[PDB]
Amino acid sequence: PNITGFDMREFLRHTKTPTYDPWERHEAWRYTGRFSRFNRFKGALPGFGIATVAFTAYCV
Amino acid sequence: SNRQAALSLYRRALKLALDWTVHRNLWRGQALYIRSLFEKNRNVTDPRLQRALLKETEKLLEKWKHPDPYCPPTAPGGSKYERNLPVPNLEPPPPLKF
Amino acid sequence: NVEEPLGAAFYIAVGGI
Amino acid sequence: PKIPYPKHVWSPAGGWYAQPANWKQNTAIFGLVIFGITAMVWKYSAEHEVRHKMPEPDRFYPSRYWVKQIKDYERAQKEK
Amino acid sequence: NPPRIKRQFRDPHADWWDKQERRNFGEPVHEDHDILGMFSPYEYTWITPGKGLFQIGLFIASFLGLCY
Amino acid sequence: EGLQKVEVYERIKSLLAGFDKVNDPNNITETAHFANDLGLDSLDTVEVVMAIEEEFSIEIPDKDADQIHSVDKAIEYILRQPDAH
Amino acid sequence: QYDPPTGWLWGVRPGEKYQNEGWEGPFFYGFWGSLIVFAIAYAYKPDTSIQTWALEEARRRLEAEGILEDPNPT
Amino acid sequence: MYLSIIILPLLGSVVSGFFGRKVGVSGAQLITCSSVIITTILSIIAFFEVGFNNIPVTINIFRWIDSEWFIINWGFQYDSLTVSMLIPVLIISSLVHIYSISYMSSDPHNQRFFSYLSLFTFMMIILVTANNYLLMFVGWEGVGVCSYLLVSFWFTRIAANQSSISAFLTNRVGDCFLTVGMFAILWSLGNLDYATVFSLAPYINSNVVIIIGICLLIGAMAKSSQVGLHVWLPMAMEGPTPVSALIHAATMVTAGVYLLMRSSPLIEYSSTVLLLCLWLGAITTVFSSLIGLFQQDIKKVIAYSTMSQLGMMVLSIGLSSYNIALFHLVNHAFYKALLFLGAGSVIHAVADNQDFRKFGGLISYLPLTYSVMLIASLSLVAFPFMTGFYSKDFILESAYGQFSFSGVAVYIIATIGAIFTTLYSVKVLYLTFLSNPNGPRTYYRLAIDNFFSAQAIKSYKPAHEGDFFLTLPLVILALFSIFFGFITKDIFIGLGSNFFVDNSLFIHPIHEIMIDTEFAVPVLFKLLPFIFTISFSVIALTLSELLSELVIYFKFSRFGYNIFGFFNQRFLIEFFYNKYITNLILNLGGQITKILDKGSIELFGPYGLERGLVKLSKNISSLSTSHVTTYALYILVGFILYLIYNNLLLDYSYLLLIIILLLLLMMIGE
Amino acid sequence: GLQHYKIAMDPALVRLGSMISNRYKYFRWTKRTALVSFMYVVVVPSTIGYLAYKTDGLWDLRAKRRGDLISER
Ligand SMILES: *P(=O)(O)OCC(C)(C)[C@H](O)C(=O)NCCC(=O)NCCSC(=O)CCCCCCCCCCCCC
Repeated sequence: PNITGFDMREFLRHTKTPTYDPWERHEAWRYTGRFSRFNRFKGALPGFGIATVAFTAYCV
Repeated sequence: SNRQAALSLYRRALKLALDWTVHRNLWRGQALYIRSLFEKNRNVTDPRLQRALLKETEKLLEKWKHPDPYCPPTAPGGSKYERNLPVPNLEPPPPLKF
Repeated sequence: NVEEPLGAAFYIAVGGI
Repeated sequence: PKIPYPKHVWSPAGGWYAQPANWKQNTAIFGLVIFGITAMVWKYSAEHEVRHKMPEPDRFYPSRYWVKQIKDYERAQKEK
Repeated sequence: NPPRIKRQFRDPHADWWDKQERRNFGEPVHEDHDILGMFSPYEYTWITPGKGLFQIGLFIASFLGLCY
Repeated sequence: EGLQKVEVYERIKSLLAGFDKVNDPNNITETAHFANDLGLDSLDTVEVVMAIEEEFSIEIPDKDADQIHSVDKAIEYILRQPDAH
Repeated sequence: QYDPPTGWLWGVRPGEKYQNEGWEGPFFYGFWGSLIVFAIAYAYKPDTSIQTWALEEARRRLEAEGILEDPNPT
Repeated sequence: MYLSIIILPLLGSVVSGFFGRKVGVSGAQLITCSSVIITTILSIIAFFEVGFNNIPVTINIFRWIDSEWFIINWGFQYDSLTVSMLIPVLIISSLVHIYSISYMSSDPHNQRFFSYLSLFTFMMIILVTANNYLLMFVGWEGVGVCSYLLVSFWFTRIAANQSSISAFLTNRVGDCFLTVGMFAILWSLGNLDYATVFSLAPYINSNVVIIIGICLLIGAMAKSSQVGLHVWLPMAMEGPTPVSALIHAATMVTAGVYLLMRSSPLIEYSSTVLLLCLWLGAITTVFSSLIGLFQQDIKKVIAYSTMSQLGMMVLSIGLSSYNIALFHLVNHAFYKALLFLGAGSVIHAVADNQDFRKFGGLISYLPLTYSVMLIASLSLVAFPFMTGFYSKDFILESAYGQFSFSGVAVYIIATIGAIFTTLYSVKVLYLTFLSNPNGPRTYYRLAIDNFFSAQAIKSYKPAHEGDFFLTLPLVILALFSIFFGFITKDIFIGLGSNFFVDNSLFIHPIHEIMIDTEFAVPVLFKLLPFIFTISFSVIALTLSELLSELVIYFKFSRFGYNIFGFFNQRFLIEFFYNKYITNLILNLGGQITKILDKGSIELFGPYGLERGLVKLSKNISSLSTSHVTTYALYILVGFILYLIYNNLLLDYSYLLLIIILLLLLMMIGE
Repeated sequence: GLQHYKIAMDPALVRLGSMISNRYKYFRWTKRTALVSFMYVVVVPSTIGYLAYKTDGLWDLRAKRRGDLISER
């Protein structure tokens, strides 16, 4: 292919979180409780939870 | 020669990948493939193919060049570059009759 | 600390109007 | 921070971070001018506002108190 | 006449007498200096204009295909 | 109001402290040469620069990316440019 | 904060004042003075434009038709 | 009163700009904002008086041009359309004026700034309140100069300079066609007062309707950025965000839309212009929605959303449904303003960064900012029962209600554009808010964790929200973006509404589609955009933060690489503009001023005559050797030739030719 | 005759102005250059003039109603 070893499939295969890496400790803070997947979506719809409670009260 | 420029390719190689992949945890493992790729050509010494190796990689950087790479705002190509520029000459004009 | 005078231009425009 | 700039450059809009110590009374002085000629405009506007359909007396109508084209009409209509 | 090149391609971080222009103090100048500087129409460089007509035509053909 | 000496020294310290490829976190000082003092090589140095500018929100040109080879020069280089956030 | 406004109008420094070159008296009292006075006279200058004369005739011209009911019947 | 809402915004601006030295930064703000607020309050009164009670009001101050049949007045007419136009203009201008108080407390020149936005406000009232087309052109060019003056507000930005040129020059390209069209109106009718063009329009020649209608169609493209005359708008966003909110989101770019609505009594008598109003509207609807998807700037993405909603506005004009156009018009303005204003507080939170590649999180950091932008986006994507729902969605049913080939054809085009509308709508929401952080530590490093020993006082700056002046407009627009659509649905849309009964928007019964919009359309098509909106969003939610792999796989494929680059770079249109339009102009000028002017024109002229006449006379001087025998021979030769000429009865042409031949062998050297 | 402010006169800029000023002296007639002079001085104005002549008096919008033609010739 090329004089330098460069495979598209192998280049794209390594597109994932690596098991070992010298950089989690500098990048660990992002994947914590402050920015966890559950906490990020905790307020995706801010007033949706409160509104439904009032909505059911209006129906009854 | 053949050393200062070699690092420059790696300087932009992982930087170019990050500007294509916004989620940089994908980019995080992306650099290791880039890193190990550099490590394979460790003790290459003869400039005859070493110069040609740098020419070949520069071709694929252009082949993968981003439509618009990231730049910080206070930088050439940034948003805030040369925004509020002070006057180059702070001293008052001299006495002239105009 | 310094103060800006109304200035002759203000009176000319207002006076003209 | 604050960008350095020349102190000799006279601007009509003020300069770099311009504010006089008397920014209030001068603002008041100018504010009277805007009001003064606004009603001056309002007078001429109230005098030349021409219409063709008259409003019902019941309906809310802020211009019934200053404009001429209907104030005379309203008192003319108040004759029977 | 020096090579006719926009100053868009000159290094922004290089030492320049006039950084805002990316020009050295006594640097020689093209006879098109007036329209080869930084305040000139930006020269986009994504692709060769020969390919550009082909790529846009595919979208046009797609528009015609959907209309049919 | 701007970036200070203590502002940059400790803030940059938390960056390379996460390295698993340095000799030890206790070997970094004000004048820690990237190669002689703590364990880094010719290719890791630019990888650090990629980190520095990313977390300093600036650019490091290739011309000035080569004189930078020690943490001491990092302190003086950044304080030179007030473009730092 | 907000800096006090400064600048040297006409380039005259705070220590000194503006010095006349002699054009000012002719330009403000003569050139600008005459035009302003001329402006006063024009508001009194009688209207002698072809529009004004033709309005009146055309106003009479339509009055011998349905349009433009005449104030005074003949 | 009605002439006052024209004067006040002018008065604030001159004091702000010409006496801003003598009122200071805070005085310039207080004067101009109050002037806008006062003008705002009277504008809503006129809406309650002009429209609800159906009284249009006329003001004729004095004449502007008076030449034979041509009597253009500085005259103003309020009717149902202009009071509706003046609501979004005046509500948003005030809010942007307040929004800028917080925005630009650090910018030095802050009182030249507040005058331009109040000078913009003045000329937008002039545009919509005119009696006639020519006075409209004052507000037309006036907002164009106000936009240049604001795009290049940071005039040390070269980028702002080129952007300002593009905005100024592109709008002139449309203003040529608008001016030529008004020449056609003056030629074929003898005037251009609105009462005179529209009363007579149902009787003028068909072909003059197209030629006039076409010209104003090109003029609409430049202001309301369309498929060809748009290059000026996306990079008009080089100005401060307050500018983009008032001017480049809600007011200035609907000037062309307003012209098409205002001229409806005229343009309604030729289906041709309406046909191009339709197709061009969908083509620009899909051309823009695609571009924004691939944009790494929040300002430039939301700029491209402005063109897409603008595109659907023109589509309804071609639908011969101007009441929907006005309804969608105002409704788009309110929430779209908030979308830029919401982005503006985002830019202030970070160190004025604009790239999505370094945006993320900020959910806890900007709770209010996220809440409003979601509210605005939902109305933007036409989420059911919102301000944008009635206005944006009705279009498609109106497009489909006209049971013709073109109407159904653009329904697909509009829907696929609406599909991509969802995609960037969540892309802004996801990357900035609903995703992992992608910036540096300083954007998110709170004070809860110590992380600092001697720098606890400073260095935190963890992207907090703005102050009262920055958040108050957000809340005010937030209410409108929720409820304002439903409240006024009968006011504009209704079914048999008699709001427009002073012939302000003329509609012809021959192409009525209002009844078919509600009845004949199948139920599936009515709710179809709702199906696509809720569906196509979750794929984006699935493709990011759930998989985040398919998008990367699609990027790096050779087929997928170019489709990203092609759409990112704006369909290469500016490439085709700079190289083959403006660089061509810059080289024709180069050919003329080098080859011709300082060239052949001089050589076949002064310099050439100079050079040759000098040589010709040196040669005749060469015969003057001052030797008497040579001179006698010259005398005898002339004596001979005069005898030859005379008694031979030579034709005079030989003598002329002999002289030319001698003069031009004397020209030859040696 | 008066003196002005002090300016960093750039010889490259100074000499570029000299050539633009004096370019008129070096023009020559070539196969290319006569074609450029011929297109822009002769052909192009002849094209406009031909069209102006061929469409003169042809149209008039003044008060042409429905059912009548713009053209007059
Ligand atoms: P230290 O490590 O500084 O010492 C460096 C030395 C002196 C050893 C030089 O590296 C050297 O002399 N080595 C031999 C010659 C050389 O330069 N080798 C380095 C590798 S060149 C190579 O392998 C070519 C490809 C490099 C990788 C390019 C990647 C580009 C981006 C790919 C992705 C694009 C889409 C995201």
